[PDB]
Amino acid sequence: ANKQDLIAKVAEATELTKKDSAAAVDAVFSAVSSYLAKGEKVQLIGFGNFEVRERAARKEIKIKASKVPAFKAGKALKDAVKH
Amino acid sequence: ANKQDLIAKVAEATELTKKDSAAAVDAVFSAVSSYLAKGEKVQLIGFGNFEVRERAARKEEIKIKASKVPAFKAGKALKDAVK
Repeated sequence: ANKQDLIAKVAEATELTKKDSAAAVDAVFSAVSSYLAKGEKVQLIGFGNFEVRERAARKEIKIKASKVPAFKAGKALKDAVKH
Repeated sequence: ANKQDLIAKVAEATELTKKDSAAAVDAVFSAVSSYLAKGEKVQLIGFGNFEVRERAARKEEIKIKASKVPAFKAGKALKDAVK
């Protein structure tokens, strides 16, 4: 699925217009991105948590340190996917 | 930041009332969960991809079956935003 498919599902679920649904989807992921870029934790009860984690440089090949925007799924999501 | 903060961002960014914004945010994450539960990837350009990955099977000898788990792979825009 893609963003436009998500938008269509949101519209169908809420009966909001596709136009409002699209603005809402874009605002959600813009907001998560911005909070992560500010180095905040994003906790979404019933879904999971986004947080930037540091990955150390590794060592012929050398990988530099990185800041990885990472996701930890909640139990509700892990359960649904596994079943 | 948490779900309530995202809802505030949605209402601020969109035409939507606070109650409609909350419905919209919940519908977004319910939709993502519904796709992953079905085993379908969710690709969001300019944010990242939600995927379903294998958990390794492991080891009277006994085998714990391989499982499916949710995963997130940040996109280039998000990674650059964080770094």
